[PDB]
Amino acid sequence: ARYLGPKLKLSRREGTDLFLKSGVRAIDTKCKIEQAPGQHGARKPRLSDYGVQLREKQKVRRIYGVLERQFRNYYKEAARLKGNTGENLLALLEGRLDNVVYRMGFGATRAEARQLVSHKAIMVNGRVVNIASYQVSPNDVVSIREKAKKQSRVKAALELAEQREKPTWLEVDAGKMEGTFKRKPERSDLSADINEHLIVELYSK
Amino acid sequence: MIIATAGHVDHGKTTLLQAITGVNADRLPEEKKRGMTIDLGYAYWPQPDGRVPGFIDVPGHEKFLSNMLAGVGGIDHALLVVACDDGVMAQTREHLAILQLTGNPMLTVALTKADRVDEARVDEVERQVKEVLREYGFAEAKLFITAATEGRGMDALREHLLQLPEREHASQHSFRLAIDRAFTVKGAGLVVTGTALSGEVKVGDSLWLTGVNKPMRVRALHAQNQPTETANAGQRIALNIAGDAEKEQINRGDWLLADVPPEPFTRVIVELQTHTPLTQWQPLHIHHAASHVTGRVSLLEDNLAELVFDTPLWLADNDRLVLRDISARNTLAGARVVMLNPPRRGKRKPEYLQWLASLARAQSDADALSVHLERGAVNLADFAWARQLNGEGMRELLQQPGYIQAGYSLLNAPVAARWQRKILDTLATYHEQHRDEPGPGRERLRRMALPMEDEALVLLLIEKMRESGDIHSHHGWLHLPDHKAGFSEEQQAIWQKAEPLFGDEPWWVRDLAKETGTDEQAMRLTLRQAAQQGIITAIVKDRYYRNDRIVEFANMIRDLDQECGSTCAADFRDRLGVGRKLAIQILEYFDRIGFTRRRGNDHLLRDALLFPEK
RNA sequence: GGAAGAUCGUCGUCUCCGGUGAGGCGGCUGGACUUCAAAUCCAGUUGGGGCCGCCAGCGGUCCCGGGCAGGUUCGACUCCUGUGAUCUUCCGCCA
RNA sequence: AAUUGAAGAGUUUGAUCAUGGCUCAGAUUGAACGCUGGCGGCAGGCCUAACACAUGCAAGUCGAACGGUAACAGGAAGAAGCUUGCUUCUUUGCUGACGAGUGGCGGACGGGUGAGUAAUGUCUGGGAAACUGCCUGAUGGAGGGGGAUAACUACUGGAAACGGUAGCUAAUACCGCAUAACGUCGCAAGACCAAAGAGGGGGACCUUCGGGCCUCUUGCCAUCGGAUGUGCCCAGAUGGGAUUAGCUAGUAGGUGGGGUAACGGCUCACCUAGGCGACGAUCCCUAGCUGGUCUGAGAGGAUGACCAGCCACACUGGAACUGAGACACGGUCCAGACUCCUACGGGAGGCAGCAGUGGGGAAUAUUGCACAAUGGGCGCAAGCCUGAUGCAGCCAUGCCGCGUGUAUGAAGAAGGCCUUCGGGUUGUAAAGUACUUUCAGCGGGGAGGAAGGGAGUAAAGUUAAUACCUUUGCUCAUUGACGUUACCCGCAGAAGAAGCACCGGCUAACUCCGUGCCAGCAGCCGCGGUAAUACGGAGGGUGCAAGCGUUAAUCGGAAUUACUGGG
Ligand SMILES: Nc1nc2c(ncn2[C@@H]2O[C@H](COP(=O)(O)OP(=O)(O)NP(=O)(O)O)[C@@H](O)[C@H]2O)c(=O)[nH]1
Ligand SMILES: [Mg+2]
Repeated sequence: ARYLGPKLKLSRREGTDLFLKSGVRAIDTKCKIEQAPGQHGARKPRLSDYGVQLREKQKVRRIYGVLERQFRNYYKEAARLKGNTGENLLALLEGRLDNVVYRMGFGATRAEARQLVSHKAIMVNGRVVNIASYQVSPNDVVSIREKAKKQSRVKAALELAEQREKPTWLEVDAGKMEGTFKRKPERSDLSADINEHLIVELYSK
Repeated sequence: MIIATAGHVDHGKTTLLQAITGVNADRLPEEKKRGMTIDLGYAYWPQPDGRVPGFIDVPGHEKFLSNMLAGVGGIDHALLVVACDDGVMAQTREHLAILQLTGNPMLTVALTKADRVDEARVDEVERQVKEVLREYGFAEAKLFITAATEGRGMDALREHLLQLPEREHASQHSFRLAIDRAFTVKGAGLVVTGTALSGEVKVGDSLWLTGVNKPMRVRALHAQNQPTETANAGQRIALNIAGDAEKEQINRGDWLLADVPPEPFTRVIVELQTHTPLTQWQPLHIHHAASHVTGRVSLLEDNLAELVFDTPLWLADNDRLVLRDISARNTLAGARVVMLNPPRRGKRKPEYLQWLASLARAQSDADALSVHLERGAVNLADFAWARQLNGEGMRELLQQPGYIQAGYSLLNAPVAARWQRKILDTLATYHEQHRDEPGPGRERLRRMALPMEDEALVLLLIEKMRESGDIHSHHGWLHLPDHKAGFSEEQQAIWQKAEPLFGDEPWWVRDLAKETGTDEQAMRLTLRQAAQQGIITAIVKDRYYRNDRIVEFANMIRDLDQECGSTCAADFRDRLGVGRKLAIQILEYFDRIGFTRRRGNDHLLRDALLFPEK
């Protein structure tokens, strides 16, 4: 299921900071991500429309660590739902549990969130869960199992969380590193860089 | 109590089998049409006692010998019928020679045609047999003179039949089955019948069919006309098996066994026993239990020989087989399997010592194990294949003290220490090859030392060396403790003229190289080593500064949190006059170090001593 | 498996051949070889093996090569017996 | 709340714009093979030969229907063995029980297949001229006799198959008699039609001391019902072919007979000569059909796998009876063909059920466990039976999920490639470092599916009855094939775990070498003529992912049959 291979080389194929690895930094920048993506990256590519739109799809699909087929499922349901597909799609997509574990900050990356959720540590509404794709409902509490507490990783992620600025649409008390989700973010409060409709006509073939 | 009947053709062997068991050995219409035993037939003697002795009647013909060779696998006891009329026949003596070469634990001589001859001929042939037994090195033999049509010797034969051992088998053996007759019965598939060399099987068991290379579930089995849920080695086993395999790929002499064999090898070494010596590199027939092959023999020291097979075959250590002349006529010599993957160039000087160590010195797998360890790393797959070890057998090497086991090959601990010392001497040679290099990395030492050897064994050995403390590493650079990063003079000679130059203003690599007339790559590397020593720091690639200006860079950064409370470029111009490019490269260098950190608008000072008291 | 049959060079096909191996035919590789072809020859199909120096990744030793072995016979690819291998057809695969 | 939804490209010329096909990108499969393959869940799994089948199982059940005791376990008198109350054996349906026998019910359900089949079918909308066993409601009766027969006994045929001969006997079996209209016919008057009991308990009283008698249960017969299902008819709707335009004499109506549970040429007799047809008759080829599945923006197209509905078929051809229900997968009779047995005279059998074997083919599985649960047949019920069903087994065949480890880690290693040989690529990737055991494994703990049912007991009802029986309570123990379930606890170590295709343009993803219109690639336009971005390989990259690629097949693109939507 998981990709398993170097992450930031795929991240530098687009030349973007995909937040695949964090720690002290977000992207190292000093790893020559833009100048030499590959053996022939020294010469600037121009890349046709299918390449830019698909390559962007690659980007977003990688930041959320989803596969193509259930991503297409997210597409078909997004079209099935009433209203704008792009906006409500992205909103529910941010509702994904790994993303929420990331924004609450107890987790170096959404992939680390895959690790910790995979290790049974997460407990939502007094129930254990595994899948990172689950979209938590608004005004729903989530907690980490008390035995997961005390690991050095969680706090060491928390200093990064505070530095990242943390979501405003979610309220994490962090008194027991247990936060409550509030509601799915509106298009205006986020990104202002990715353009979702590219992906939607990209699947209009 | 399996007793296989052998002897020269039409000397009553079938009449004896109908007398004891009353089974009709004939199966194919032709043998019925021709009245001879053209091919092997089976008899069994079920009893209330619950053992069923096995009877195998075989042709005494050389062209038909390939089938008898199919039947000689797994014999518990052999009975050579000899008619008293002519005494021992030449075919009988051939079969006796073949049994002596195969190492059959015991054999019985049964004299027939006794009624037709006068008793004087009985005693005479009895004497002649008892002399021939000594000729062949036979030990115990019980001669029974009988007219089987008359049932004369039956009662005397019975006690001997009960005397015959059934072979025991240890529970720890890899299951191995020699296929004999593959014939579908209309019910339930293939049922292939064959002797089981080792192991037990049940209907739920999966097996591996060789020569078809497919797994096969057991549908059903009959132990010896005795259907049962399980079957043990030491009897003929009808075996009904499922799976993708089909009769067109199936061949007699195919093996059914628990796990996939490594692919068959043509070359093999064998111990020789012979009535007369063999000559080097000559064509001959290899005859093994249910296996016909043609190959050329070669001579090594004395009664040691190398078989070259035209036909690849699955094999295992200490499997006796008979080797006859390529055109037939004569049974000349025996063979035993010893090494299953001989190299080429066997008379070569390093190797003959190794072979004597491998063969004469060790019957047991542990002793051969140590021999091979002195020869080099011993892969468990090849070792377990040669010894036909089961996993319970595999764990015995774990049981042994002093054997280093990584994910495959064992290596003996003192020998591993020898390889350590070799790695040290090689590392010395590399440290000499470049006096100025602090040292090779771990994997690089692996390649510099033992690229052929298993990565787990070698790197584990490196870890043992690190525990010894012979060399200490940091950041993945492996170097001797003695190093102070002083380097080799070839570098220092540049660094002396480079020192004042570096002082009053440090410069870019390409400019440095131009100033001291030194090659760009040489210049870069000498200064990078100088920088590992702590003499110069690159704030960005190819831009090198001194140390005394670095601490000064820290004193200018000192006033930023206290005087401003933010970190911004602006102070580049508002502090010393140092350009924005310079200040930014300084900042990113210190950000990667952790001297400063970057978040949004400003740089933090979480972990350094740059901070002033006030 | 069994019976019978064909074939198994030294690059292939054939004539063969018991006097010491040769030849007809052919494909290809080039040289002599032309604008390419065509042809002619030449040169060549270089074969293997135990062993050697070897990994020399190759090259030699001696020996051998009509599948291999055996015998004639004075002398065998040559006659023949076998031996298998491939190949043709057929007999039965009966716990 | 019940929608939101439709893309193009390449290729005819020297160039253009058209027309026009050809090809590709998409989606999809009951798919197959190639390469690869760690796990789990949920599905699917002879589309070929409706080709042939070893072996076993798949429909039995009721002693509370009847005579019985074959076998077992008690009891009985007796044997009197001896270990003198341990065991010995005889006789004993007399009890529990039930072989076999008669009889009742089921076997016409359920399962399999799509061969036949273009209408006799199916769908939808209807309808009148019928039936509906056991369920359930009402209405009433239910009395009294006779003669055989299986089992059994004796004999006997034949290799066997399967009988035959003579005799005895029971039944809720059969046949009578009696009786019965609110039933049938008859305008009416009149005439006719029914049975069988068994079981449990029981006060008084009879007692041939078997039992009668009282009470209850349920069984039998009669009439009207209900509902359900079934039969029958009608109306259209449901493939292709006109290089099939003629076809029919029982065919179209009549009267009467016969026949159906029922209308009717369903059938016959006789009369009439009609009847069908470009609204495609007749004939021919294809085909099970529908709800639906895939595709599509849509209208439509194709298709009818799984599941459900209806029909049809059970080696082939036919036949008809038993039966409420059949022309009957595992009923009967005849004939045939194919295989088996046979003493050669003559018999036996049918996996298009569960599995399974062979054959066919590119290809599709346990010769499996349990009736624990659901369902079904019989029974008062327990239980008995069940390859229905529930699972399990198998397969990457499909859908879905997870893992094969996150962080930091540059002095940006080695090696490879590429060069201008100066330098960059693989790459924080590795190594290191902090971590981490998901899953797997091991060892333990450990839900629920399981509702009930049985016994006992109380109350209430019934009854002459504190009896039997019925209902409702409560106590007890008990029902698991799955199951070593799910789930959790730990133990430990990244430990058991990434490949496939493609990289000239369509179409996102490049350099060198080898080869030299050769070897070869190729969906299309194309390439390779000694400097191949297209062959083959290397490295590197791109795309999918435990799957990846070609072939096969349908719709789309194709507004390229154009109702929407063409000239
Ligand atoms: N006088 C006598 N003759 C016997 C006796 N037993 C066997 N024979 C002879 O042996 C003949 C049968 O030989 P058979 O048993 O078939 O030979 P076989 O050795 O089994 N054949 P194969 O060696 O190929 O297996 C008979 O015809 C008979 O003449 C015996 O006891 N006495
Ligand atoms: Mg014999």
